[PDB]
Amino acid sequence: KPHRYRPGTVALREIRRYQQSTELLIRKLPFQRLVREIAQDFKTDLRFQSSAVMALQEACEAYLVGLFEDTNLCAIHAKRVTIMPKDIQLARRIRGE
Amino acid sequence: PHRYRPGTVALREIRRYQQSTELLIRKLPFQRLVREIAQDFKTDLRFQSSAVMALQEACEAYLVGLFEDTNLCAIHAKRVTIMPKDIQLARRIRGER
Amino acid sequence: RAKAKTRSSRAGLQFPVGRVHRLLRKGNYSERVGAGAPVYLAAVLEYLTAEILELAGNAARDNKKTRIIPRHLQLAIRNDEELNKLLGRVTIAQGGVLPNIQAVLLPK
Amino acid sequence: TRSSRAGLQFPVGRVHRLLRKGNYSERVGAGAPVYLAAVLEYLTAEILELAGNAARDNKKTRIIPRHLQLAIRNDEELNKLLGRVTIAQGGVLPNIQAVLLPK
Amino acid sequence: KRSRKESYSIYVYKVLKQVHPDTGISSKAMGIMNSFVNDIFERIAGEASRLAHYNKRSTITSREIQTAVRLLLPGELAKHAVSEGTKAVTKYTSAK
Amino acid sequence: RKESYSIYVYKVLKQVHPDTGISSKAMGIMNSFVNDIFERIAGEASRLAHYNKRSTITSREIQTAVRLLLPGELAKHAVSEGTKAVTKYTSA
Amino acid sequence: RKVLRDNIQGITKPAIRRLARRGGVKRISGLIYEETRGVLKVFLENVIRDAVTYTEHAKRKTVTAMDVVYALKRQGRTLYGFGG
Amino acid sequence: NIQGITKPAIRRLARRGGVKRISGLIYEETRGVLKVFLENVIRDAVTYTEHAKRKTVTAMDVVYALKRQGRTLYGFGG
DNA sequence: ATCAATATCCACCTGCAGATTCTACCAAAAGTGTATTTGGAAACTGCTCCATCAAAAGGCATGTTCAGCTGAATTCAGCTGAACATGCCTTTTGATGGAGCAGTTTCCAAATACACTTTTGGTAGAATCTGCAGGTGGATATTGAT
DNA sequence: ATCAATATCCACCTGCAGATTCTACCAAAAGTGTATTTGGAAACTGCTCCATCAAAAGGCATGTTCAGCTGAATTCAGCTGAACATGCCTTTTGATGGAGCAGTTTCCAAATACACTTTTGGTAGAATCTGCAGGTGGATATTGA
Ligand SMILES: [Cl-]
Ligand SMILES: [Cl-]
Ligand SMILES: [Cl-]
Ligand SMILES: [Cl-]
Ligand SMILES: [Mn+2]
Ligand SMILES: [Mn+2]
Ligand SMILES: [Mn+2]
Ligand SMILES: [Mn+2]
Ligand SMILES: [Mn+2]
Ligand SMILES: [Mn+2]
Ligand SMILES: [Mn+2]
Ligand SMILES: [Mn+2]
Ligand SMILES: [Mn+2]
Ligand SMILES: [Mn+2]
Ligand SMILES: [Mn+2]
Repeated sequence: KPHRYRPGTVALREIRRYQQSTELLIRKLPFQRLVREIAQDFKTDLRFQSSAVMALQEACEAYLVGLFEDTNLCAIHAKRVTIMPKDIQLARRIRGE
Repeated sequence: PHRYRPGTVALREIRRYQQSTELLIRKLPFQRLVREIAQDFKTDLRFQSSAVMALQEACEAYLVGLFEDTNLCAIHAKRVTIMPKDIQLARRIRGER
Repeated sequence: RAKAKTRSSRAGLQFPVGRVHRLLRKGNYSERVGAGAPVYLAAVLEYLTAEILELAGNAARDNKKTRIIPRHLQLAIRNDEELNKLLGRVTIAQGGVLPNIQAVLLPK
Repeated sequence: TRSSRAGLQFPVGRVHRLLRKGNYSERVGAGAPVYLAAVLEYLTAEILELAGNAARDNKKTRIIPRHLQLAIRNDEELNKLLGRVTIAQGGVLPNIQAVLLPK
Repeated sequence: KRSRKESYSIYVYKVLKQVHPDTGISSKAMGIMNSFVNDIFERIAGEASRLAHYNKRSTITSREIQTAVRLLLPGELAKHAVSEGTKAVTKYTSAK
Repeated sequence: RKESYSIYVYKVLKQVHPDTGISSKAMGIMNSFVNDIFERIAGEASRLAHYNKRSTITSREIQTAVRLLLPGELAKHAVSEGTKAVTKYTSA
Repeated sequence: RKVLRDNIQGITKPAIRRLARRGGVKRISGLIYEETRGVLKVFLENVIRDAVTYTEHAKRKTVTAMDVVYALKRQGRTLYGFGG
Repeated sequence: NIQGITKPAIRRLARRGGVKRISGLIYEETRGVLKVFLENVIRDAVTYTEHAKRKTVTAMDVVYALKRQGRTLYGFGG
């Protein structure tokens, strides 16, 4: 009237949503171009198998999702609920990266 | 009567201990501990003078390296005092838990 | 030559005792290969896939599906303390993650 | 010998016998024991060149394990190649987080 | 122009019917399984290789695969695998 | 007995610091080093040949193995030192 | 064909946020989206470099999913589902 | 026995680790981590000992256990 | 920073002890020159796969407005962990003895690698078969203004 | 402690994309007979490893006395969700042209396999330095004032 959900409610809706699914959260075409950009910047006239670009997105999204989990722990240990660059660098550092 | 502010001695110890390489655990107490832990896997085992030291060596590098990270977390939590939470946070992001 | 039983049958296994015996010699793991290694190694391979499929198949049950899929394989892996330890560094394509939120994050 | 021919101080021959015997492939090229030998020698000189510096830096002529530790840890590139390696009696590089300093 | 490339699918599916008779397996899921099997087969033989080598022993026996498995697999998982292998081996020597 | 690259490290030592000396404990660090690198490189060349169906490890492998393991700049010098080592060899 | 540049900005704010969700993240500071692309760039950079190193060595022009699988394995970041 | 690893020894370690102030619960928290570490490594080492049919654990068993536990040790053979 | 009194810490020798570096000689490689053997680099070529392209729909990325409630700045005080002077029992030394036990080695029977021949279990495709994905529709179950 | 606006639920549908069931051919297990080879069973055997004895001198365990830090309260400025409107860029479809794998055959250049004969790297045993561990003396870094 106009009805509106409160800050955090929808976020939690999405967390619960994406944890029950397993589809790639990053858009395809946009990701293929990034793969081609970087590769091409190491060697040229390179072709990519359909599934090669896919074996990368799977690994990439599985890395970040897993990194955001660690990052979350650091924020929560910082008595916060909002993740920040600060936490990613601490996770990666502890991770030995 | 002369006294030092709490922390002053600490830093002195930190600096001293980052210059030396000697093993920081008493040999015997440790060699006694090793024989025990290992005693529950096989019986009456002998130990090379070098096997016991290999462990002590590897072991002390694990804790030192683990206190390093633990400290980053304590500091990340805007504290200066490490606590089990920090050791717990570190070992987890590391994948050991 | 009379009847020729397969080494797997002689072993009582479903996995290929012959194929494995072969994958070994051409893998360059050592110069020679005892006849009981491919057998013993095929026996462990089968037991493990049997353990994983059992939980996976249970995963599929707990969700009205009758065909295992990646997501099911993952739920089994991340829920069995054991497999999870055995494959903590393995990432399963199309598997997703275990539903789990930190408490501090839920509302009052 | 093959090493004097290759011009290396490292046992090309011995390296060859180790490759063939450590189950790595059925055959082994003639140059591989030479190449790998050269590669093992380069990285060796590099570390020693740095550990030697580190000893001198400390007013010493004999390189101990501590010198190999300071030599490696203080090099971004050897560090990256040995990050998962621990040098016995190496100790750690001196480093104290700012916040921990007085005043 | 053959091209044929092996796979463990035939054996996974057999074992599947044994545990869950009423259940089928999607292709992508069988894909994960093969990877899983080659993975472990690699971990175990690799360890085996290393073990036989550490002992100036030129052969990988049922005794190697057995240690490889104890070093590789944790607790129960290991205790059962070790049984299945022994059982399978003695059954094979009995020429059974 | 118990052979070790020990004697060669000393030689190489002398070329860079002919005035310096090394400790028995430091010498052990240098062998564990050579063996490690030796394993990781031998290892990848082993794998490389297997992915491609080849049955012989050759300088080609050893070099791609080096590329894959040694950090950026360190890898180059090594690729060099290694390509040189073979040239001088094949020639005479 | 056409010059490829700035494709990292292709990994949009929406997409990343989504990944944090799966990762169980509730609130995201404004600075995290860019620190993410950074991390993401390095990750791909390292995996591709090795994938490609495996291609150049096999004398190919086409990077295979096997190249990528072998590259991830080296990174101690193993993948299942493309092994074949 | 694990109580053999003294408080000051743990303090000394953390010092090398750059730790200024230590909470009182760290000590018992450290010993468990210490034990789990040693249980994991010894179990692997003794599995090589037992495999090589010997009654003595050698630095080489420790070195191989550590190598495969991802704790490569330079200085005792390999 | 001042003025002073602790302790701490940095330096320039000093002098043995203990690792080290340098000798003196022997098996186990490492080299050689033959004698095949064969792995995999060319030389096309069949033919999957990939890079392009056009096209119409609409599923999402983009910006912007609003303001809830989160992160960061402050003030505070109970009380936890540091700095110490104290007192002692247990870890560090260290020759010595005694002997378990890694190695060494020596055979030899069981266990394997070879080789040349068959003999089927698999795999690449036709063919038939059916979970369930994507659509609806209630009916519940969850939020949040009041 | 309601009620209204959504979001979630989960039971029913229905043929399509994606299985799983035959079907056909070999690539590769399984078959026998040889020609080494492995690596255990007894014997020993020097050599590291426990166990002793037994003290000395530390360190480690204790009990005080605060200096400081950590964690609890309070605020509030404004960063960062939730919602909404607009419309762009990805999706999904359906071929197409070769770019470049994967395959099939030829042929050395190069590797393995023996046999025979240099050399070298590894032992023990001398044969000596590099520094540790300790003294003084002298500025320093600290904490009270
Ligand atoms: Cl930040
Ligand atoms: Cl805590
Ligand atoms: Cl070669
Ligand atoms: Cl066997
Ligand atoms: Mn069942
Ligand atoms: Mn051939
Ligand atoms: Mn406001
Ligand atoms: Mn707050
Ligand atoms: Mn005896
Ligand atoms: Mn058949
Ligand atoms: Mn549905
Ligand atoms: Mn007070
Ligand atoms: Mn062409
Ligand atoms: Mn000599
Ligand atoms: Mn001194």
